Amino acid sequence: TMTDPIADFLTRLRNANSAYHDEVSLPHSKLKANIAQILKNEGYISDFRTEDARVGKSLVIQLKYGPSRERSIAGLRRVSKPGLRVYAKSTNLPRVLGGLGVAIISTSSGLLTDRQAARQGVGGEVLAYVW
Amino acid sequence: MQKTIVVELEDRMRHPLYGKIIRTTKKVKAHDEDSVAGIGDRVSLMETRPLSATKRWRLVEILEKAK
Amino acid sequence: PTIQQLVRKGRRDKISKVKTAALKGSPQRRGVCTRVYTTTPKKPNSALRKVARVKLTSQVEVTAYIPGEGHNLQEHSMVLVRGGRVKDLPGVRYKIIRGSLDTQGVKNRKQARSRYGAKKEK
Amino acid sequence: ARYTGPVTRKSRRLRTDLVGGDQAFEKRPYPPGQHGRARIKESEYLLQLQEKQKARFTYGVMEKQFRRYYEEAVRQPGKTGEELLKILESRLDNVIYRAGLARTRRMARQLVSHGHFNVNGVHVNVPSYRVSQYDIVDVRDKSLNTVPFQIARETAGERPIPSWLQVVGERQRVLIHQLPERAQIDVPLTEQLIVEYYSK
Amino acid sequence: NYLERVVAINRVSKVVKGGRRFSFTALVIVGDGNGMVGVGYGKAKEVPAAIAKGVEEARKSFFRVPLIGGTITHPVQGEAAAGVVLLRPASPGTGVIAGGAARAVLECAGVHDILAKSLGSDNAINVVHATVAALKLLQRPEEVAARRGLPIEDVAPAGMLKARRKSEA
RNA sequence: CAGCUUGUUGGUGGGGUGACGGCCUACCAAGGCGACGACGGGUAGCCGGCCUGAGAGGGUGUCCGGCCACACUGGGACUGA
RNA sequence: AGAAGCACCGGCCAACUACGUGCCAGCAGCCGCGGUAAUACGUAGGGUGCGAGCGUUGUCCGGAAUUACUGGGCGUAAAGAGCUCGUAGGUGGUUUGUCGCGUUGUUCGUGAAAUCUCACGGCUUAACUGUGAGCGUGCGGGCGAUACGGGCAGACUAGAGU
RNA sequence: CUGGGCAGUAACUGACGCUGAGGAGCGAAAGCGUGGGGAGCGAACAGGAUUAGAUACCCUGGUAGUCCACGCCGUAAACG
RNA sequence: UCGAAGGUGGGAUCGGCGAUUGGGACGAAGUCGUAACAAGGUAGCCGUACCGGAAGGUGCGGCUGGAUC
Ligand SMILES: [Mg+2]
Ligand SMILES: [Mg+2]
Ligand SMILES: [Mg+2]
Ligand SMILES: [Mg+2]
Ligand SMILES: [Mg+2]
Ligand SMILES: [Mg+2]
Ligand SMILES: [Mg+2]
Ligand SMILES: [Mg+2]
Ligand SMILES: [Mg+2]
Ligand SMILES: [Mg+2]
Ligand SMILES: [Mg+2]
Ligand SMILES: [Mg+2]
Ligand SMILES: [Mg+2]
Ligand SMILES: [Mg+2]
Ligand SMILES: [Mg+2]
Ligand SMILES: [Mg+2]
Ligand SMILES: [Mg+2]
Ligand SMILES: [Mg+2]
Ligand SMILES: [Mg+2]
Ligand SMILES: [Mg+2]
Ligand SMILES: [Mg+2]
Ligand SMILES: [Mg+2]
Ligand SMILES: [Mg+2]
Ligand SMILES: [Mg+2]
Ligand SMILES: [Mg+2]
Ligand SMILES: [Mg+2]
Ligand SMILES: [Mg+2]
Ligand SMILES: [Mg+2]
Ligand SMILES: [Mg+2]
Ligand SMILES: [Mg+2]
Ligand SMILES: [Mg+2]
Ligand SMILES: [Mg+2]
Ligand SMILES: [Mg+2]
Ligand SMILES: [Mg+2]
Ligand SMILES: [Mg+2]
Ligand SMILES: [Mg+2]
Ligand SMILES: [Mg+2]
Ligand SMILES: [Mg+2]
Ligand SMILES: [Mg+2]
Ligand SMILES: [Mg+2]
Ligand SMILES: [Mg+2]
Ligand SMILES: [Mg+2]
Ligand SMILES: [Mg+2]
Ligand SMILES: [Mg+2]
Ligand SMILES: [Mg+2]
Ligand SMILES: [Mg+2]
Ligand SMILES: [Mg+2]
Ligand SMILES: [Mg+2]
Ligand SMILES: [Mg+2]
Ligand SMILES: [Mg+2]
Ligand SMILES: [Mg+2]
Ligand SMILES: [Mg+2]
Repeated sequence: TMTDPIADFLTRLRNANSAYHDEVSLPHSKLKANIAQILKNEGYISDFRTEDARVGKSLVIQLKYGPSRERSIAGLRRVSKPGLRVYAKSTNLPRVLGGLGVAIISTSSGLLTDRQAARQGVGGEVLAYVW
Repeated sequence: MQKTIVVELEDRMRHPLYGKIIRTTKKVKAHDEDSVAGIGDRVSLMETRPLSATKRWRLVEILEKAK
Repeated sequence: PTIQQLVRKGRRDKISKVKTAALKGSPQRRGVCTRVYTTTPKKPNSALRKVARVKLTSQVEVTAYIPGEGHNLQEHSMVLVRGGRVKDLPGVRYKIIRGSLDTQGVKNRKQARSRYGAKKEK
Repeated sequence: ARYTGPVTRKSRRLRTDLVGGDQAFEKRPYPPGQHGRARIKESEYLLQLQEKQKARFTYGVMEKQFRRYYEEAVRQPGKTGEELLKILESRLDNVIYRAGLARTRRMARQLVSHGHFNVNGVHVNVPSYRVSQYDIVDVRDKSLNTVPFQIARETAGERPIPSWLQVVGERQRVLIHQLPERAQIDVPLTEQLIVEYYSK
Repeated sequence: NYLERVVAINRVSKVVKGGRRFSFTALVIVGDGNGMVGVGYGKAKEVPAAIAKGVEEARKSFFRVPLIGGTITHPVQGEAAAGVVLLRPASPGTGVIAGGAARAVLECAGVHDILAKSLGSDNAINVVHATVAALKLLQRPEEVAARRGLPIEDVAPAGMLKARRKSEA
């Protein structure tokens, strides 16, 4: 059934980035709304908000496109799967497109990027490479 | 086993090659000075001198017994 | 294929075949060389090839090819057998070292002379 | 072992004059042999093999010794073609050539090999000595008043002395300032194709 | 003064009533030597009449390859028909390391420092198309900042910021 | 190779040992291991290392250095720290 | 002045002509070469690669992303069990609190010497050798972090069942 | 006599879910066991024609079997 | 008491040899057919049954990786 809700989150963003939709909508959780903040601070999406659905809450994400039809998100890739968990120390944090990408590292100090978890010296779980 | 209790430990550990957390179990024989332990029984142990051929542990205390 | 399958039934590479048996770990191996005779090749490439049924000291019986022109092997000559397999002969996987125990070298060689076994000039 | 053969023959195959000035070259600038004037097939392995052959017979270095120079050129920081020509240049017979104490490369090899040179007052007779920084290259006190050494006295002007070494006066002794980087190295050869040869 | 390298020439055929009618194809790579490269196939009856068509097609399909001063910006991997070419950047000392098909596209585009490896089919036509599909995936660090709305100092790493200013000074 | 184990798994009282201990002995309880491969068959001294490889891995255990085992084959004590 | 050889020269793979030979003699790692003009067999000349060595065979790793964790596949190429039910196992929606086993930070003990990479030093250079630092992917003890996985005690109705 | 499915109401339980090595059940047709039944069709069979031959195609006949009851077999291009 | 080697006994397991015999692969330019590829001259294959020098033939069910309107 519905396992791995974060890989569904990346999939719903890929399948509407690849179809030039202006916005997505998806069921809400507190881990999705913290990943969506890291996608906003790095400039891969524009502003997201939280609506109110029938049951629970709901997350609605505006996507960003260039002056022409240029994608702002060149890919997405879930890295730590629920069948194979991937953890990384602070001296071998993953390097995504040589530095032009972002890996969403899950540290004890919250969700951080590669650069934010390198100069704070903390490691953790590697959720996804956005780039 | 007449003053001897049998404890099923558990241990989780990375696979050396594939990186998946693997759950494996053991069975150890521990020592009771008084045979009060049913089937269930979250126990706590501490390893000792060799008490028999295969006994190496002792029952320290019992928490949240067989319900 | 679903990582838990590789934990249960892991990978295993294919079985390598022993590509040259009957020497059993030796780079050369001598024999007794019975039945010096002559065999024909396959459907193209017709000639008369010079072979021998050498009985190596591994207590096995293999068929060795005699390179070069001219040889002096009759029935009980001590030959020294190395590897290498002749393509147009179907079941021959061994060769006689020329310039060995009882194989003289090929006479009148002046090119390449180290294969086929030959002193320079006297 | 040394080559000890014809020197123009390996300047014609590589299509490049290796020694300094030659009249046997430029009368026949094509490779030797009975099939000398034929159209050669410009492979990629041929451009990488012959470029390594430009570096061996310019310096007189055999293959198992030139390969060990590559094994530490790729292992030092910086580049690989830079530091390969750096450690080839610091050979002591190449120091005698650039300092103007010999005519060609094959006599700068003998004057080191026959024991006509000290370094720190230490009698060397190996051509593959690698001079470090601040090394003096002095001539033996016995080997003055000698014919190949007095011919290097008045002829100290026709070839340029590089900037990484310095020659001084009546004592013909060579002072090594630093190891040369790129610019003061004479270029008959490009350097990136030797690195690409060993990658095969 | 362009660079051009013919990669492969094969004699294709066509069976008719009488017999066989032969022809020649010749895959040609034409590059600027600095940043541009094009690929044109070309085919004709005569072998120099087919290289002459390969150059005139390759000069009509130029595309800019984003360099940084000797190597590519980030590792890519492109998919041809069934060819797979992995590109990986390099330190400025090591030359081009590629097979014979992918070396032609990279030396003509002007790359000096590259690590290439073909993973899929061994066909010389599709390895070239996979390398072109890999070079389209490359994108500039000043173009990844306009795509994200950030400055360049926090979308590029610290290494390849000062690797650009050592080229033009 | 799919059922192996009866001093086998545990307890008490003695004996033994440099020392804990079915290590041994008498009685009492009926257990212990196993599909996460018990019992069996084939092979092998183990490691720091060595060779290859972009790395991950793959093959190997030769000099040197650590440890183990054996001294014509099989068993046994004695002397002594 | 006392001191040079060995293989190769059709493609892979650097390096070609002449004569003898006529499916013969023979070559060869592959696929192929030789049937009266052979750059592939034998010789001579020439050439290339190395050089006190050069080649052949045996053995292992690479190339082989042809056991694939890094890094593959399964409509027709090799490959979806005839189909379902279910045991062990693997996996798990939203949310509050907590323990700190996994994870992660830091520090002490240990990871012998030699070999290995770096930097200097000593044998005329180099191999070799000494010293200093890394390495030793780990494991044990103490003290921090709680985002995520998991354990414990609850809550919720969207999945599932009635 | 009896199994499943779908839609609506949102009354109820509150993660009870999915898959599932071994295993177990079901499983076209042919076949096999005991006993029934047997119109038509029809392997084996026989005769005729065709043909160099015709152990086949085509034709007239025709036994098992096809059908029923209770068991076994457990295979199919069991396929989208 | 325990106890190595030795002696007797019935089994377990892995290999050699064997008159004779079953198939498999490859050889040459052998003998008898023509089953498949075209509607391959009766559309082909799959499971099963019986039969026949040999391919194969026919029954029952199935597939299109064949047709037909
Ligand atoms: Mg006791
Ligand atoms: Mg030497
Ligand atoms: Mg086109
Ligand atoms: Mg593909
Ligand atoms: Mg392939
Ligand atoms: Mg191939
Ligand atoms: Mg007893
Ligand atoms: Mg006692
Ligand atoms: Mg006792
Ligand atoms: Mg042994
Ligand atoms: Mg590899
Ligand atoms: Mg040893
Ligand atoms: Mg020994
Ligand atoms: Mg002895
Ligand atoms: Mg004593
Ligand atoms: Mg060539
Ligand atoms: Mg001729
Ligand atoms: Mg020849
Ligand atoms: Mg070999
Ligand atoms: Mg591999
Ligand atoms: Mg191999
Ligand atoms: Mg495959
Ligand atoms: Mg699938
Ligand atoms: Mg098929
Ligand atoms: Mg298939
Ligand atoms: Mg199916
Ligand atoms: Mg099953
Ligand atoms: Mg669970
Ligand atoms: Mg969860
Ligand atoms: Mg050490
Ligand atoms: Mg020194
Ligand atoms: Mg050392
Ligand atoms: Mg610690
Ligand atoms: Mg309720
Ligand atoms: Mg199920
Ligand atoms: Mg039936
Ligand atoms: Mg019957
Ligand atoms: Mg019946
Ligand atoms: Mg009946
Ligand atoms: Mg009849
Ligand atoms: Mg009939
Ligand atoms: Mg009924
Ligand atoms: Mg049944
Ligand atoms: Mg089947
Ligand atoms: Mg069906
Ligand atoms: Mg027999
Ligand atoms: Mg038929
Ligand atoms: Mg037919
Ligand atoms: Mg017919
Ligand atoms: Mg037919
Ligand atoms: Mg019939
Ligand atoms: Mg039918």
